[PDB]
Amino acid sequence: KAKRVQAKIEMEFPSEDVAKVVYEAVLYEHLSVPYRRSEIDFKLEGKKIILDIKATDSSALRGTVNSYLRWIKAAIDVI
Amino acid sequence: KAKRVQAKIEMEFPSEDVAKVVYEAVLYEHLSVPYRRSEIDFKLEGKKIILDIKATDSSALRGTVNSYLRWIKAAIDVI
Repeated sequence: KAKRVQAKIEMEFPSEDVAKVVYEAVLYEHLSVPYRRSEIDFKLEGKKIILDIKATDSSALRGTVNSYLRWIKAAIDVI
Repeated sequence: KAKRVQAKIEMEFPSEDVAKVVYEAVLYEHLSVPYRRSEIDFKLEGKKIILDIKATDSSALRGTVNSYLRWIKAAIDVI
C-alpha cells in the first residue's frame, strides 16, 4: 500500500575523465536494457554522476537502486 | 574510487497518519540498532517521508538502502 516513490543519487570521483568514464559506460548498459523498472534520468556533468529514479512502489525501486549501484561499482572495478 | 555518495528519498502515502505508523516502525528499527552505518537522516514530515543517506561509497550507499527499504516494506505489511 505504497504510492508514488522517487530516489536521487549523486556520486563523487577523482578525475572528470574518471566520472566521464564511470558515467559513460553505465549508460551503455542502460540503453542496452529496454523494459526498465521503472523511471530514470541518469546524468553526468562534472565528476558527479547523477541518478534520479521512480517506482510504482516501494520495491519497484529497491531492486533497481541495487541494479544500478552495483553496475556503477562494476564500472569502478575496471579502473 | 567513488569519493562521497548520497541518496535523498521521498515516499508519499495514503494517510498523513498511515505514514506516521511506518515512520515509527522503521525509526524504531533504525534505532533499535545503534552502531548504525553509514549515515541516515530519517524524518517524517507530512504524507511524505524523507530518507537522507550519506555514505562512504556506492556500496555503502547500496546496502544501507536494502535493509532500510526492506524495513519500510515491512512496516507496510503490518497494516
